[PDB]
Amino acid sequence: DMYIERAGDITWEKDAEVTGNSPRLDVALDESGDFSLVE
Amino acid sequence: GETTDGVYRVMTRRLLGSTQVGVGVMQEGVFHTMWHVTKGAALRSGEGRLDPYWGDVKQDLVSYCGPWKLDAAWDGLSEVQLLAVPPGERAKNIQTLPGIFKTKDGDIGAVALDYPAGTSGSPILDKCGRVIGLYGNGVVIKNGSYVSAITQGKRE
Ligand SMILES: Nc1ccc2c(Cl)cccc2n1
Repeated sequence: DMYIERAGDITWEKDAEVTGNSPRLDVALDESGDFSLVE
Repeated sequence: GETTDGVYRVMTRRLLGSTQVGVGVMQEGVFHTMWHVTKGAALRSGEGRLDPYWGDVKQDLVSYCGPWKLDAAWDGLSEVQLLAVPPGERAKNIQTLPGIFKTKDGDIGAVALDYPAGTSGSPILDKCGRVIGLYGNGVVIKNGSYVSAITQGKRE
């Protein structure tokens, strides 16, 4: 039996750690909801 | 139990110790997570029970106590914050500019940030702190790194 515990408010935090790139990707989505790289 | 808005951890005791299987958002008395986290199972909050109300394996989305409430969208321009909630670790904002999933049915925002699968369900925010979707369903790229969709539901 799974259960939930609160972990924080939902807020924009000015001067948070700014990382990660912005890739453009060709993908397909199956009936099962799993994504896949179309190449 | 606790109905306060904000982000929650999703835990099981069915394995060794207490294990965090994913994350979710309480808003307007509705709890929003990803389907692969709960598998449409009921949840506990204090002595309270949360029963599934809506879900779709293909969207990989599921709401508890009411219909999906989160109707904010990436503008396709501005940066966003992943309010990440990792297992064992404190909530932490990570700011990024999303890439794109190109599909036959349309283009979807994507966030390239790599975190344990237990982080599935963590929300993604616009500059006004509105939830524009959920992290935890996407794809592994050439490098072996993970890239997640910005997964958003439809409100009524
Ligand atoms: N390497 C991986 C594999 C699966 C993942 C899921 Cl399901 C969610 C978030 C990150 C992930 N990273």
